[PDB]
Amino acid sequence: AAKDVKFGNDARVKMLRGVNVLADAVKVTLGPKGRNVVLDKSFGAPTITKDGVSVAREIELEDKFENMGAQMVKEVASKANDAAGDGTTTATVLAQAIITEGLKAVAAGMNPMDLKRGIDKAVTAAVEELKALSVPCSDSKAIAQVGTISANSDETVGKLIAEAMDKVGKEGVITVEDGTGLQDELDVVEGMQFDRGYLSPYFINKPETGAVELESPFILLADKKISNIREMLPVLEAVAKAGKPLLIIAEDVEGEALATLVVNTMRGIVKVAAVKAPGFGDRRKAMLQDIATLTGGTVISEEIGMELEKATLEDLGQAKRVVINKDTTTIIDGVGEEAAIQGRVAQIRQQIEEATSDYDREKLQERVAKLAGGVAVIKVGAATEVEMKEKKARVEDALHATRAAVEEGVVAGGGVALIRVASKLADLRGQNEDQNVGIKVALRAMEAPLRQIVLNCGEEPSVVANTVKGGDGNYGYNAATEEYGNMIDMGILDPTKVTRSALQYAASVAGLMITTECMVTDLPK
Amino acid sequence: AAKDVKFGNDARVKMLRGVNVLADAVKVTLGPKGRNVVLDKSFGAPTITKDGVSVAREIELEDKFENMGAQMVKEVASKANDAAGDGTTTATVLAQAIITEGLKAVAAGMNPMDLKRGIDKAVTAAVEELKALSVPCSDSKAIAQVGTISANSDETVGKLIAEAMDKVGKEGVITVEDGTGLQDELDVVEGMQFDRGYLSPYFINKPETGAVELESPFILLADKKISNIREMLPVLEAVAKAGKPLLIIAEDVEGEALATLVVNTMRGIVKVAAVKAPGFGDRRKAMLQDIATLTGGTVISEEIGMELEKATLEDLGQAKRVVINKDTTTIIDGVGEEAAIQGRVAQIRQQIEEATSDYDREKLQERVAKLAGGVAVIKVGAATEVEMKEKKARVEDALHATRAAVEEGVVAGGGVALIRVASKLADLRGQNEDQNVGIKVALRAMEAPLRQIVLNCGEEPSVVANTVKGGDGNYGYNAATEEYGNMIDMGILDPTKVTRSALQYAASVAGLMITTECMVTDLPK
Amino acid sequence: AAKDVKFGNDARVKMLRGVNVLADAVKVTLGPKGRNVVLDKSFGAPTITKDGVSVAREIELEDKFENMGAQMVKEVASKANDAAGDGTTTATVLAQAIITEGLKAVAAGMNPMDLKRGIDKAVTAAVEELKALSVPCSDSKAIAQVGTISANSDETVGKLIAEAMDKVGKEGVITVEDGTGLQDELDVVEGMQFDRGYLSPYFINKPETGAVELESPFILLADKKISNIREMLPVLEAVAKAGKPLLIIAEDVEGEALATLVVNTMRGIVKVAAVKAPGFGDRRKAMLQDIATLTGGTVISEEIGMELEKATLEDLGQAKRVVINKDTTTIIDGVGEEAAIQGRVAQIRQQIEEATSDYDREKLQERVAKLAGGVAVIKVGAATEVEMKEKKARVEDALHATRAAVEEGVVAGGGVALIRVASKLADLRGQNEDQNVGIKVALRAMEAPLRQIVLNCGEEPSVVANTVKGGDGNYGYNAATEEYGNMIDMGILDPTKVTRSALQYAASVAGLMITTECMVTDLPK
Ligand SMILES: Nc1ncnc2c1ncn2[C@@H]1O[C@H](COP(=O)(O)OP(=O)(O)O)[C@@H](O)[C@H]1O
Ligand SMILES: Nc1ncnc2c1ncn2[C@@H]1O[C@H](COP(=O)(O)OP(=O)(O)O)[C@@H](O)[C@H]1O
Ligand SMILES: Nc1ncnc2c1ncn2[C@@H]1O[C@H](COP(=O)(O)OP(=O)(O)O)[C@@H](O)[C@H]1O
Ligand SMILES: [K+]
Ligand SMILES: [K+]
Ligand SMILES: [K+]
Ligand SMILES: [Mg+2]
Ligand SMILES: [Mg+2]
Ligand SMILES: [Mg+2]
Repeated sequence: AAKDVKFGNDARVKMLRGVNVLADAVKVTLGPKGRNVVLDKSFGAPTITKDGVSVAREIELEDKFENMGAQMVKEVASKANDAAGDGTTTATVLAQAIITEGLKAVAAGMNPMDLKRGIDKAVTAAVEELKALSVPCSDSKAIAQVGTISANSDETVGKLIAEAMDKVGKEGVITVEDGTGLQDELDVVEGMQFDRGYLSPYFINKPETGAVELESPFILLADKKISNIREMLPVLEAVAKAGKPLLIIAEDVEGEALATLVVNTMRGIVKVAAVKAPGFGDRRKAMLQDIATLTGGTVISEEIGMELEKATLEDLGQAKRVVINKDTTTIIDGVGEEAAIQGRVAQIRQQIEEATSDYDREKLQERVAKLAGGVAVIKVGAATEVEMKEKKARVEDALHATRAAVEEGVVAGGGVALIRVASKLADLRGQNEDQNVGIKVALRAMEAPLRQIVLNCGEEPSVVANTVKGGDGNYGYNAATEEYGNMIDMGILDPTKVTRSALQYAASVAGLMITTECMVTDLPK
Repeated sequence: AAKDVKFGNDARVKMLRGVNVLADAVKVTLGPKGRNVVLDKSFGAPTITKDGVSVAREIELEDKFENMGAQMVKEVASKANDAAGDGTTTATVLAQAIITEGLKAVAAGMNPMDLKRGIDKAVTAAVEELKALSVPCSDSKAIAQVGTISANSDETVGKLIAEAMDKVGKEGVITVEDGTGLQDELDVVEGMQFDRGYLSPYFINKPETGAVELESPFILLADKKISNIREMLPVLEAVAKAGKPLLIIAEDVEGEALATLVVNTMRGIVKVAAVKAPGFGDRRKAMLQDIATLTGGTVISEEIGMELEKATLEDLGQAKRVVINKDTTTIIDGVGEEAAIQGRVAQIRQQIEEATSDYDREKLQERVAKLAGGVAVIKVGAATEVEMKEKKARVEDALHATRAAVEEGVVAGGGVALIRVASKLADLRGQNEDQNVGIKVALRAMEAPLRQIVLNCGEEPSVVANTVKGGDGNYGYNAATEEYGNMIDMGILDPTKVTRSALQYAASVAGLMITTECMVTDLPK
Repeated sequence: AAKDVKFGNDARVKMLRGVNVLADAVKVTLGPKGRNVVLDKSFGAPTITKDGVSVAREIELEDKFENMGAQMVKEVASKANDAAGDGTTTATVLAQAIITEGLKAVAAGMNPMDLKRGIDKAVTAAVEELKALSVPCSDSKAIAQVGTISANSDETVGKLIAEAMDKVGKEGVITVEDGTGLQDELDVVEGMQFDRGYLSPYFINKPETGAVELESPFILLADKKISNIREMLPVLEAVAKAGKPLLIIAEDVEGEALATLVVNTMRGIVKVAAVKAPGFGDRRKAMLQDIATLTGGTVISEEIGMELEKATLEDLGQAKRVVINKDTTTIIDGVGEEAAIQGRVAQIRQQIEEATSDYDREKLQERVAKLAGGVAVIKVGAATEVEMKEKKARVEDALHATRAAVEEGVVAGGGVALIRVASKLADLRGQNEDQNVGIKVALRAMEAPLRQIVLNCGEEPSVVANTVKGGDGNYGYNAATEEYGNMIDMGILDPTKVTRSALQYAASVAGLMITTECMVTDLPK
């Protein structure tokens, strides 16, 4: 259709309008005392919320240019959260401020690339300063403590995290599940976690966690591309009985087979999940055979001349639970017999011993760790169902943030480590006087998280940031209690990965936003 | 229906509005440091691009005549890229400059024909100057260097290309495929490349490459016109089993059979591709018999009285891989047995010895080249899949640019070769005061590529081109590094074919652009 | 429904508006250097053309009456082209000019019949002078020269055409077909050409030629009216096998059978062509029997009482090729055996010897000439198929123009012959001052073809016509090469039939609407 074409600043003004609408509706919730937003529903009582994510998801703009600006900020804030694990509203504040400063520098008629260079060098130096302020969180004590902070001072969650850390390793596979009574059960079973997510988005059945969860599902151990549903009618019909789900793990499942499987899923005939087989080429068949060994199934490949029409449930591997994430399929307690798994582990271990290549050594180490270390199974015990589910979700959140704490340490939260970075980087100067202003674009806009936190708390952002500036290291301000101090002591920590990803993605979107010289959109007809 | 009939410069101005919208949205991305253009998507995250082609694709104008000008200029820029292999945004800039100058010359009330003559003679002399400055790139070292430069300083791609042309000749068939692990495998198999593409656009299944690729496909060696589906149904039914594709290599497939095949394709019943038999008349059946020999098939001709109703899989030829381009079907590793290949090669070599006509002699040489020279197969190996695919794409791009470099040599890139040409053609005069203007219309577009490149780089284009002029030969200005020097020294090269085709098609669109005295289009109701 | 009734000059102004729009869009392309017309397309790059016919075709006007004027002026231009063989733009210019001044004179109030009389007498004297100026092209030398000139300096085409007239006679049936290699093959086979075209437009399978072409077709030799499909189903079922088309050469086919056959054609079940039997009454039966003997078929007539239900392929006649034009069906190499053809020729020859009526004997000579002279087959040989097709098209064009030259001689081309005629007819006086103005209206438009040719060539029409007038006989001006001289020397020839038909049809349409005093159209709701 006919396109509405814009160039440079006419794009930038409306994109920044989208930026500012999104961030203004979002940031009113930043911090422990965020303000209320009443997001309408088509019927009945609406929802009053104090979270930036919730308001952000309900922000849409009828104008396409403002919509593009809002979306490009929203997706990059999501990127910051994803590489971060937290700080979506913090990342939104960072993004809006840095983007606004960069664009307003641009609209003066001044070089976009020099602003991008200055902001980039500022954010690199800020990452360096945050890393210097980063105190590592690697031992089990700091793991549990950060698990409490991320779980809102919930100590039992930190204990479960550390116990899984000790059982399957901190890099090991950890899953938290439903319990039976009031007892929290953590145990290690023969499992795996290979980086292969759902092939089609319609296979997800649990919106609460956003992962594919199946109870006693058969897994399709097919080492070939799936091209005809006719290969699946016997298998699908066999799975249809007894009310048990099916997992598809294969080289690839083509379009019509995916469509038929998805149709069978919403229509309630057969519940089936499809993910790609881990690895590719030579490694894919080996890892699929490892999956078969851990799950007690048979790999179906055209190399052995095995056809999917002549595929029964025995060839399909079986597990107690299989968890499929966005890009990860975790098979928990595969019914593959223990001695079979251990014999496969030993065989690939002699493969390690015969591995004369460093890449072969590393891939075989990964394979043995995944096949033998198993998965950490956490069961949530509670009196009723709701508290069980909510504490499971809290365990998930604390695990996610503690993983970032392990990866990169923690810094004093509440934006005060960012105030440290602003205080420490007052000396940064760029290759151009245009680059210099780009540096202070990232610097002042990085004390903005604390400032919006305190503003939402109803207190004064400026005196808080200034008093933190008077302090040093991890000295800061407790916004919930409206009291200053070092928030290592008063338990306000943001993992260094969180803030680093937030600032880096704010810089990335700002730099992409600076050098935007043309715009195209559809006509609003 | 009712038509919008216009004339002359009233057409030309809407033409030029289309030209200028296209070029303004496109050229902001020209050069190594192109600026960001954010292309709207109807949903979610928009697309931020720094490539002129991507922006040109999303340029549409609601008015009929502006979209008319934009479409013909976009098409001619595509022409320049196709006869060029690169410089799509460069060709767009050149076309915009020459088109605008010629149209503004016409609207003054002065003859289109003499502008055509002057522009044509200027562009001929400019091609002459570019050829004179062109340094041949035909030895292996310059081939590798140019493939490296076009592959963005990637030597291994150029080395694979050089090995492929060492194995099958530089005129031989070079193909790149997926590998198993991380190794680059180069080998030669029994295959051919005949200039016959897909019969219908809906047979393409890989939008990334825009070619029809099938794994172990059966080919329909029918030396007859295809008119009734009743001849085709048994073949399609036989192909339906085992999930293998089908290729149709015949004289012609009529509308209804092709439509039925296309229906089968999107319905997913049978994946079938149809291509025309190479050659025509007497040579077509001989080349089809060669295809059968290399694919181990049987030619089905009405001359021998063979019908497609009685056509089984045995009569169909088989190859490991068959690649169908836009106008080229390349058979790779046809199962036609090697001794059969050598026997057919010996027979056609005897025909070479018995060839008494130069046309028949050259047809026999091209047939022996296709049959026995084989195809060069380059496998791209990588640790993962995404980098595997991007390395394959970079190999394709370096192949495309290196082929042009071999064909016509290379010139100092960055737009400085055209600056050389413009400086050397300051002496050119036309046969008229008007024809002098036509020359200056063509000549002044020469610095425009460099100038847009440097402007997009955020730097000044003017004394850049001026210092290029002060320099000699290949001296110029490095745009990405913001430095001066020599392209042959600092490695910014553009094939002579690229720039020659860009300039020639800019001239051609200018000539058609100038001399148009009437319009027809539908009413905008 | 309600009608919009209009009278006289208010009709003539809408006439002339359509006339002038059509011709102004058409004539910008007249001559060897016609200007471009970018016919804006619905999608993609628009169509750029330098032909008056092409611009004429897409000239449609939203108002009923302006489109009306465009419609009959386009009609008359096509009429002059068809009765001419060339000069669609010349006819358009002449029609527009004579219509314009005739309609203006009528709107001035001067008599319609006297304007018509003066214009008619001017144009008949113009035809007289053009005939006097026409130099005949009857010799094989002039035939070859005219074929070369009309084929744009191609002597090989002229030689092939001359050989065709030398082998089958210039009144014989000449058809050009596809070649096998590079050899131009001329041969004679057994066929007739009878002035009977396809019954329905939907049977045409070659839009490029606008004639129904069938390869080895069965022909239905039914000497009866076809009203019920129930007689036609068995014939269609028999023809459907082996993928061969059917020709219906019958007395009459009513609506139901024809519609069923047409539906069968677009549905792609059976390709069917229907042609009326040549002649009427008694002669139709004899000519159908001649066709049967030519194709080895059997006449199916109700007089013998044989029906189409029991009509098999044996009763159907067979020919190697049957060409069905708009009002002509040419059967080429009918499989009717040569001795049968010669026996029928001898029988019709003795009928000639027994003929006692001049009309009867003339029909007898027509029958013997068509049956025994056969059809001439010319094969176009070329290295590639596309150049083969364009050479075949140029052969057809040179054939038509040479036939026109043989029919009415040749005149000095470039539009100088009408200049000669206008110079010679300056003395022509009418029966009235109105008829003198009627004479002057046709006289002045004579130089308009040359003037438009030279204008589009970018040169000076006035000085060209002046130097033509200063010269004598065939002295003129080369518009493409920008040179004066004798047109016979520079090989610029137009058939006298072309210009005569153009001017005569221009006068016809002008005088027709000159005498128009009422007009009705439908309301534009
Ligand atoms: N009591 C507190 N004092 C100071 N800062 C706090 C306090 N509680 C939370 N914060 C800070 O506020 C931020 C939380 O903001 P929030 O509204 O949760 O946005 P998001 O959901 O995107 O993280 C964290 O980065 C944290 O450092
Ligand atoms: N470092 C550099 N210095 C000077 N010129 C460069 C440099 N890098 C690329 N170029 C020039 O920029 C052009 C690339 O422009 P590009 O954006 O790719 O347009 P297109 O896609 O139409 O080729 C090339 O012709 C090359 O000569
Ligand atoms: N070199 C030339 N010099 C003068 N007249 C020419 C030359 N070439 C072609 N012509 C004239 O131009 C006319 C061609 O017009 P054309 O565009 O074919 O109109 P149409 O399609 O209606 O015949 C011919 O009648 C011929 O007399
Ligand atoms: K909050
Ligand atoms: K670029
Ligand atoms: K023309
Ligand atoms: Mg948070
Ligand atoms: Mg390029
Ligand atoms: Mg003509």
